Amino acid sequence: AEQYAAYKQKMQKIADVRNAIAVLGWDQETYLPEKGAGFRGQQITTLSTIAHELFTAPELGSLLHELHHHPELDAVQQKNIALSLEDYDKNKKYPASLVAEISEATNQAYHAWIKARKANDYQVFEPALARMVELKRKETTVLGYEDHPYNALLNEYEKGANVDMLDTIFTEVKTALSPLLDDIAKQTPARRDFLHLHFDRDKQWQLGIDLLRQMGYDMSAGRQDISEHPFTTSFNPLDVRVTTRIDENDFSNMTWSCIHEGGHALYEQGLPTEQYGLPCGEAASLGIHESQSRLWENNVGRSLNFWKFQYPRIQALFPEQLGNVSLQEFYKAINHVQPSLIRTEADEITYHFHIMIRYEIEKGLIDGSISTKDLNKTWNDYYRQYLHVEVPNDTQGVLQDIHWSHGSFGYFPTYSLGSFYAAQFFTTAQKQVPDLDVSIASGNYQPLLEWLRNNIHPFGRFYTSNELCQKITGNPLQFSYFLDYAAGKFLRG
Repeated sequence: AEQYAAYKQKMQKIADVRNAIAVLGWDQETYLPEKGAGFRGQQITTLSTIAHELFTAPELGSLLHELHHHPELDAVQQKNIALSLEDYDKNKKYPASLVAEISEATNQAYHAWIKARKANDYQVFEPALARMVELKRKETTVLGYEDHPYNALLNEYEKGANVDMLDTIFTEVKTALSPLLDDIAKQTPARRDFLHLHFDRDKQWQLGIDLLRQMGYDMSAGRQDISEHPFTTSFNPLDVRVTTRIDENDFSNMTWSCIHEGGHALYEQGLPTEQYGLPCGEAASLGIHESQSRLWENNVGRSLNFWKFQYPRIQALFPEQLGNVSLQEFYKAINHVQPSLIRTEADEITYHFHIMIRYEIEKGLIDGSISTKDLNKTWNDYYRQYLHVEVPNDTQGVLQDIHWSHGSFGYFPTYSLGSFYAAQFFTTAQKQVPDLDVSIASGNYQPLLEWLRNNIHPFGRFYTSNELCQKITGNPLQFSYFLDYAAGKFLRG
């Protein structure tokens, strides 16, 4: 037990540094004075270097290798050791020259992306992106893979993800959601401009706080602040902070941002404090985290049952805006589906075409079948073919998303995975929790939070996303769940 305690001590020290970094980044987004930005960046970099030194330390590797041969340890301890050894060895695969090259190319891509957006011309970004793609292919060979090099990068951002699995899912997205979009486009346009009336900022703020409280967010172990882009950050399970943004002329923004972040935050508040710093105390994956945000935002937060209780309350809050708007009109308006250009603004149906396009492009960039030369034309053709929209300039097209300039290849699919897990989990909860829908329609979200806290939150990384989904639902991830949820909301009135 002495050796396992030394492992825990080392990991908890690393986690202390990483959470200090999180505090500095949270303040950077919320309260940092403008002229302090440079020193704040320097301070984050210094701490990041220290954390990395600690997690690559030879003594930690020797300890992990010793603990791998301890059959005495319990299931959680053994899983912690195994996952931490995987995390540790990943770094040891990379040659130092490749690490330095990736860092230099990421800096160059950051600067080139900024100036490309400001010139509104992808060709400004193109050389940096070509360099990035070359280095990413080298990285696939360093990481190793089977069947397709892109699998090495997919696996980085979602353990287990691969081209076979994702090709199947996205073929289903195409073949099932394209007809659904054709059906939606023939529908009569819905009233909706009431969402762009004036919604008092202080009333919106308190509404979001109230909704988070009702969801189960522990505001003695968290808090909300304003930031430019809503996010959730945890410094430990007892200090999980969310941000939101308020548009006084667009009610669609804050309320659903708050519910979305609430879903992340409830997960983080449910991870065990005794596993702080260890794999079984961390969220299972980006896809599972996204399933929590989407399950609350959409499967709950856009559902008629949720609004049967919440709508009269928000009408009372905003009677000049909503007092002559019916529950059905409001429900239809908050579920407006429309092919559009910007992924971050897309409704929950068309969103997945955005992801599919990025997936196909990344898959071609990494296998060599798609070049970065004239990538804007490729992008625009994909958008016209699948979403029936005509990209008017590059900032509305290939330059919209920052991920590639950060070197984040294999990241985009996790957004869709999150949505599809959310549907599979929520439908399963509706089966397994007897009075779930009635409870939701009566304003009680505790049975749902309890189900999540028994089935997902406390396990950390103990189960992979696949094992988790199979254990809870009796099935691997199946797009059919999302389809039935979406068709049920969009196709029969």
